[PDB]
Amino acid sequence: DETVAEFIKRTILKIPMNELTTILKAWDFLSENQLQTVNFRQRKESVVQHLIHLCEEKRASISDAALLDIIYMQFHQHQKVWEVFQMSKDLFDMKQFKNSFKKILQRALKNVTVSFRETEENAVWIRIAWGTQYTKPNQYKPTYVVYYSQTPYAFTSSSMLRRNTPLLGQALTIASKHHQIVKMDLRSRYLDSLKAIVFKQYMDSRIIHENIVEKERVQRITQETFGDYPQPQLEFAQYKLETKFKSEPLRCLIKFSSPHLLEALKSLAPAGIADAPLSPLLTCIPNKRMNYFKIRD
Amino acid sequence: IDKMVETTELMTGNIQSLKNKIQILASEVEEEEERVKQMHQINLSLPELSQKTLKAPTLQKEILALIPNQNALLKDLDILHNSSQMKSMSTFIEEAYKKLD
Amino acid sequence: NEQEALEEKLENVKAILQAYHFTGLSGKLTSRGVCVCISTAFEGNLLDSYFVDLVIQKPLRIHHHSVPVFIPLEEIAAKYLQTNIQHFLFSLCEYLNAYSGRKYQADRLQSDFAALLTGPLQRNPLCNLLSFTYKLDQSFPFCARLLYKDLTATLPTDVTVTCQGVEVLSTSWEEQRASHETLFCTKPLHQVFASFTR
Amino acid sequence: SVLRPLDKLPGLNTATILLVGTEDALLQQLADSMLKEDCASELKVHLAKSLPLPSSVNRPRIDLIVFVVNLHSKYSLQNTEESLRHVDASFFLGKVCFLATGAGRESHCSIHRHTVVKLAHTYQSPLLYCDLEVEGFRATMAQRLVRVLQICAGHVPGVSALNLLSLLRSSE
Amino acid sequence: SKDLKNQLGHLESELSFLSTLTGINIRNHSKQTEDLTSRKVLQRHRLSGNCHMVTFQLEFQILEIQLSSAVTDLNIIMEPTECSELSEFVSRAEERKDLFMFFRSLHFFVEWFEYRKRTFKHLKEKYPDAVYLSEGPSSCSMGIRSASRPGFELVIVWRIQIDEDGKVFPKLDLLTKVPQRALELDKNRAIETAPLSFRTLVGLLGIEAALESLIKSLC
Amino acid sequence: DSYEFLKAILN
Amino acid sequence: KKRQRMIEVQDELLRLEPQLKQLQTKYDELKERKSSLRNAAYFLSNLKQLYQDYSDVQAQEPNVKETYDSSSLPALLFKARTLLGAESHLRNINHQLEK
DNA sequence: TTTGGACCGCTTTGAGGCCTTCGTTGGAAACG
DNA sequence: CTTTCCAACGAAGGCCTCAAAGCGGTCCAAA
Repeated sequence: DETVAEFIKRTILKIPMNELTTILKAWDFLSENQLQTVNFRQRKESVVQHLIHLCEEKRASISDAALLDIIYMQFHQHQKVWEVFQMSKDLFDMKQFKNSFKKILQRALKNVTVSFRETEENAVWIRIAWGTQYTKPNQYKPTYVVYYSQTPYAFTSSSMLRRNTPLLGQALTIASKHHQIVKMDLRSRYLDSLKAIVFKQYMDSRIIHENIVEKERVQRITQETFGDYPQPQLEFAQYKLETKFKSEPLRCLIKFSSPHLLEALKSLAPAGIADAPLSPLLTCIPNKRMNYFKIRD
Repeated sequence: IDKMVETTELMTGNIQSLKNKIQILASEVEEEEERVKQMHQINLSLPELSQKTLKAPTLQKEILALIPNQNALLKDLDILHNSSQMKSMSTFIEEAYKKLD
Repeated sequence: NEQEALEEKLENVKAILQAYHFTGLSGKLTSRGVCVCISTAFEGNLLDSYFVDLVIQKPLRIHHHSVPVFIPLEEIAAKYLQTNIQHFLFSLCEYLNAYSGRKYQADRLQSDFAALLTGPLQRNPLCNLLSFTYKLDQSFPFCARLLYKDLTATLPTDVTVTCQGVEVLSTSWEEQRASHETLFCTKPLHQVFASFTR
Repeated sequence: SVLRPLDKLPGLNTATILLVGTEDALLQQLADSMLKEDCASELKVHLAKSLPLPSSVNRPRIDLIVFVVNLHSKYSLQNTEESLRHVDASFFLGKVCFLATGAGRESHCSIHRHTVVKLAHTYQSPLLYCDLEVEGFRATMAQRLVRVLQICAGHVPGVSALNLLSLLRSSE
Repeated sequence: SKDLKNQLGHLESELSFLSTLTGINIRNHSKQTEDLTSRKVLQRHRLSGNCHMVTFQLEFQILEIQLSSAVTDLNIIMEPTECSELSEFVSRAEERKDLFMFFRSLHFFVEWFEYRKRTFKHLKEKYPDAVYLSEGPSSCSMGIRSASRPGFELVIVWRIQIDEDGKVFPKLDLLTKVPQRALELDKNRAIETAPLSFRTLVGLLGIEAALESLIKSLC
Repeated sequence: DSYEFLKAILN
Repeated sequence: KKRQRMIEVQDELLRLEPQLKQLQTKYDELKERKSSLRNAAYFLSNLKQLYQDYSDVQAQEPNVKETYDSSSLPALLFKARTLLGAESHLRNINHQLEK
């Protein structure tokens, strides 16, 4: 098929050529001799044309291309925004789970391009390409869902899932043999930090400093609140507030943007910008496992 | 749709039946437990997971069937029972561990 | 004198602390709580130990822990974390010990007795369900499925072994089938495997 | 606790300086530039965030007061005028000085320099402009502060604090 | 030495807190270490300890290999008591060479034992005339007999057993010393199903309430 | 309860 | 619109599916409790009647001998199973206390 | 004087910023 | 009561830049 061929070509173009070999070592769809027939020192057009030749010599399909896309996503895992779904209310099996999920998504409207790829730490990665009742599913607007066996949490990349969100949720909860499924308001791009947060897996004596008690108290409070461990790499925060003025409630809306949050916030108190004890709205980001906040008096 | 709008429509109805069912049963058991409060008092401890009442408690009744002259064993154990020496031994032991508590 | 006596007392209490670590569980009291260390072992084989942080304040909270998430504790937390904390810790110790024993049996099988195995075993993170296939040498194929639905124990309650593609022809074959059934239902996995293979 | 220049007695050829501000790192670097070289008289450096100064029975004489102000933030200003209410007027007779940082970068100057100029002219106190970030400018300000300390401390015979105030006075 | 004494006291308080958290007090600990490389190291830890009512001694030699650990061997001594099943369970665990399950089982066994003894003392205190100490509060069975009529007696036997995996469970059974005179009197003959029925009653409403109702029926 | 026991032993 | 209808019907089905289970198990356990407590009331009343009848007859004739059958044999052997073990433990306790 | 080595040159190209397009409920407006 | 469009605007694909490194030319060390 030409569609799968151009899909594989686009995925390869997305892959940096410096690691394409690793991709093959992770893809393993093509024989190692075919890999040896291609040198990676030559031009990008030449290498992609040779890869097209190699995949056309074998039988190119959708499952192998989807697996390649999945493994590319694994190696990058930095180009999408992730949200977290919680299931609630004990026997598991991979094969029957896959069968049930596939059956539900086929029953969704008529068809959908679904691909599975088991990963270490029970990380089943699922690539889903949506399609309507009268069109083949599109491979240019995919979505990714990460499931952990026998766990109450799942991860989803929401690029176009706002079209049909309840369908994916009900399919996931029926496949997970769980009744209640909810979406917590927590959204971020560093997927590994989300993993850590959801599971909680994280001299010149002539100078006479004055107010040194204030400095030692503020540094101690900051250390006790944050800790010596490297804080999870979180990148976006937003609070929507509506509280009485006390100085008709004022409605406020703040967004914190930072390439490395929880560290500038860690340095605010030592820099003297904020008080020694920070407000609970900022000291419970890893504690409350909350990202979007609404508080009222 | 049909299958779905069939399969659920009965079960919820079943629910309703069971609902009133249990309600009636609840009322029943209520009055009935009041009856067992006529003489027994109203009132830590840890109950089992329905494992206490599973093994056979009277296996010994079978074991004694394997001993010879079971009736003669009863008779000789009775003629030993009336001996006051072992009664004195038992009461002496009782008195000995009475101060232990 | 006084320093020598203090040093002797310190080394005695340190030895007692080491002994406490070597049995049951461990706990190191800190400012914000106790980073309680739970120890795991099975059949005299030391296994990986975990730890969980505590908060001594009345709103009992777990701000940090190392126990894997697929072990259910939040329900057990609502059960006995607020009341009867001792039973809470004993139950979680039992559950972690059972999980560690199951994982040790599984990876011991994977590493050692893979010689007579004909395919990879499908295992859940909690290892409540096990499914695998094995060939024993006459040569007989089998496929076994074990249900460790009783989470507090390391022994399965229901095991089923069968084969597809071969019609029953030898009563002896069904005899080894039943023998293996009893072996899984009663005795540990690698133990019975080494028992019949040798 | 209102600070007084005439509370205790100083040490034998001893001089002391006080730096009050918000940026602790800048104060530490400035004190490092202060003590890069030591003159004949021994030098003591004190750093604080606000006034009144924390109580200490072992406090020596504080012969010089220097307030660092950043035009990058109004918070440093509010700090300066709140701290200014815990010192007697006698310090204002040449024992007080204002050092503005970042004035060169007019784009980064949050508050307008006219405000701090008016503030300094109101109290008739010396006003100095420097950039602590630049090592050369910081060093130059370092010998500047060391030598103004030498002048105000009375180490050199002939002038006093009011004399240097009449020297450093602005026309308007 | 004052700071060292304060630190030692704080550590002792922490150790006492952990001992309460485990219910076991280890009296002594002696450590020895040898290295036998072809890096195998053998460590021997002698320790005497005690649970609330029980005292025990045990030594074990363990092996560590450059990154696995396994106990080479162990010996362990109990004290002589009526509950000989404890000794055989100790032996079985000794072949199993398992420590954590052993200690949890011992604590559970003592926790059930303390419960049993306290309940026996409470019931004896409640009615001291219809309650007879056949062997003591720390025994396995109790017997209720009417002083006026010694023909009837009812014995409740309580025995704590250990599952092979290490699980612990109590068991309670009844038996009646009943003359056939009373059996001839009433033809209802419900004593045949008495054990199962009483077990169900206890499961429904506990042990202490069951015995209280039973002795109330004897008024 | 657990809190009262923990406080009674902590003292 | 049929796809939305799919959404609501599947949601209703998945919501109602668990609701059956807890009601079923509650009904079963309450029925078992009722049967058990009725049986237990019957047995306690019957044994109380046996006790009252035997007490009355014993007050009528206490001097008559009371024979027993094998049903009461094993527990009686329990008080015949005296091997000094309890008394030996008592002696050890006394020796510990004497210090 | 010839040959190899290392410098700087050049082109190639990988990644981030950013504009624009696609999708769009949600409300408004026309209506079988 | 229903349908379609404008709007609110969100979002992601695509354009565009440059900082990076490999290849190539040239000077200088060595034979």
